[PDB]
Amino acid sequence: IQLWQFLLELLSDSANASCITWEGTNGEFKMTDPDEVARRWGERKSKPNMNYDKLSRALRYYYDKNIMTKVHGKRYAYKFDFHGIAQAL
Amino acid sequence: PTSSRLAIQLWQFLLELLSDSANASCITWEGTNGEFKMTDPDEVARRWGERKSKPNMNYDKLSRALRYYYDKNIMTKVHGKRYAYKFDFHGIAQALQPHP
DNA sequence: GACCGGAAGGAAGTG
DNA sequence: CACTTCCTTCCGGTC
Repeated sequence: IQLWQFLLELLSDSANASCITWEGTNGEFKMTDPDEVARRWGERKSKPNMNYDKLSRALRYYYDKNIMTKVHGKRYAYKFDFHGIAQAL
Repeated sequence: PTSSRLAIQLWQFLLELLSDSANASCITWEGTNGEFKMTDPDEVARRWGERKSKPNMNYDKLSRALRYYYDKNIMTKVHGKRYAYKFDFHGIAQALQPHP
């Protein structure tokens, strides 16, 4: 698996709710527990040595590669970008 | 701290410092709890700068690092006491010997 | 001004 | 490459 897919995969499970959620309707999501999620991006990826600090650094390589964007000024909230997302898929 | 790399991270560096009383003037232990105090934060910061060849380094910045260690359970703030922090060896353990 | 933790991104390391 | 690692840098907020 690769990170952008993993997150979608989790979002899909919107029986989760508490730990992650769609904000807007144009690809906008917000971990309402970036800890809970950072664990899961490790449990699955094989790394309990993994945290929000490392998690978000990779979503920043997702900026240059146009795979994802940051929602300017709402906390833990990010924008999915279909442009680069498909170009990988 | 010798175990650290016999066979460079700030927390190793702090241990490196805290292992030699000659450094007492800028940092020292407070108990056998793992608590330590920066007697001279600026002089510590300076020395972390010198090491990473980053000459603009300071306590503002260094302490942001230390703050990221809270999440990795590699240390904690001594609440109230100034420039005072506490190693926790449980997090160092998971760093040297990841046990899933 | 200490202490906090978001948010950015360099830069060498990993599989 | 696809992050991972560990910061360094800047920051507004709260005490």
